[PDB]
Amino acid sequence: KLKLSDWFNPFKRPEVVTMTKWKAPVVWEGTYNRAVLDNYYAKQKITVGLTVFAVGRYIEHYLEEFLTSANKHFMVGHPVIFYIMVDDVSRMPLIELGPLRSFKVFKIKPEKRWQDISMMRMKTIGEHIVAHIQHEVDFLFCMDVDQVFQDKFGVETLGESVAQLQAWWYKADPNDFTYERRKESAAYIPFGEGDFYYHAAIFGGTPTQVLNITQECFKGILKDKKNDIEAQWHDESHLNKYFLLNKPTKILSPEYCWDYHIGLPADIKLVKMSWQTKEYNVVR
Ligand SMILES: O=c1ccn([C@@H]2O[C@H](COP(=O)(O)OP(=O)(O)O[C@H]3O[C@H](CO)[C@H](O)[C@H](O)[C@H]3O)[C@@H](O)[C@H]2O)c(=O)[nH]1
Ligand SMILES: OC[C@H]1O[C@@H](O[C@H]2[C@H](O)[C@@H](O)[C@H](O)O[C@@H]2CO)[C@H](O)[C@@H](O)[C@H]1O
Ligand SMILES: [Co+2]
Repeated sequence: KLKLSDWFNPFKRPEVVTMTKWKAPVVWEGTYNRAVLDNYYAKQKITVGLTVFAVGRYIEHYLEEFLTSANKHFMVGHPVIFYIMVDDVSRMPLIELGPLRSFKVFKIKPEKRWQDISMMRMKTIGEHIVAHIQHEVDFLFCMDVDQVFQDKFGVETLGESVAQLQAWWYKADPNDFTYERRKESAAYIPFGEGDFYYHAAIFGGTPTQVLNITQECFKGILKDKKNDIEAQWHDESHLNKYFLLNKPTKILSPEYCWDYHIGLPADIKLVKMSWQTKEYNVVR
């Protein structure tokens, strides 16, 4: 079957981290052979899912740009199902989809606090995995809507459990990571521990692993709320605690989720996806 050597060459990007101590690749531009994987996964006849939430002011502008860019760049060459969660379906925009792309739309009850809106994604994703997604796709990605694909986001990102390196912290010291540091929170990580700071804007895997990711994160969210404490960065704090305990089998470089407000160092060879401008006081 498939072995890492067949498609991944860490030595092509010697100036960055390309392998972990638990044998997972960190996928950087130039390290991967997409054609080998496109052919590998086509033989298997895979379908890839993508969930996205859009609640309130986020619903219209961001969603159109997300979906337009997604149809253009996400897993082209393979069937894809876009799962869209909205609070008012009538505001869902019309986006023409390319061959082998389709979508499903679901109405969700919007939460009061912007933080619960984000954290409740974990419960909702799990419910839909059990109800249908586990039967509809072989791999699943869950993404924030306030970002845009810029180049091919393809099958090189697929794996059992996939994590995203946060662009602002990928070369930082772990003691500087913004983990949750209070021992009272289920997301607690002490200083001196941690491998990477993962971004909650992108994670994925098989429906099985995504279910465990979202279920475990949601249990921690719940246990925290029952002790009147909310983690520093909400679901992202719990996600980082999860991936510390359950190592991801694949990690995506910051090229796959870049913030141009950082600049463009030589590390970032080809951006596949970029942040939208965070406007907490305007869109939120
Ligand atoms: O009013 C809202 C609030 C949230 N969302 C959805 O929830 C996601 C998360 O909200 P942000 O994109 O504003 O969050 P940030 O990227 O700024 O901050 C980070 O921390 C958050 C928790 O504080 C989440 O974990 C988030 O995924 C992570 O990127 C959005 O992308 C969107 O999909 C909405 O649609 N509308
Ligand atoms: O720290 C988690 C948090 O990071 C935000 O990104 C900040 C970053 O924390 C800060 O060091 C840098 O100077 O500015 C970035 C842009 O605001 C993310 O926006 C947020 O989603 C979390 O991931
Ligand atoms: Co976001």
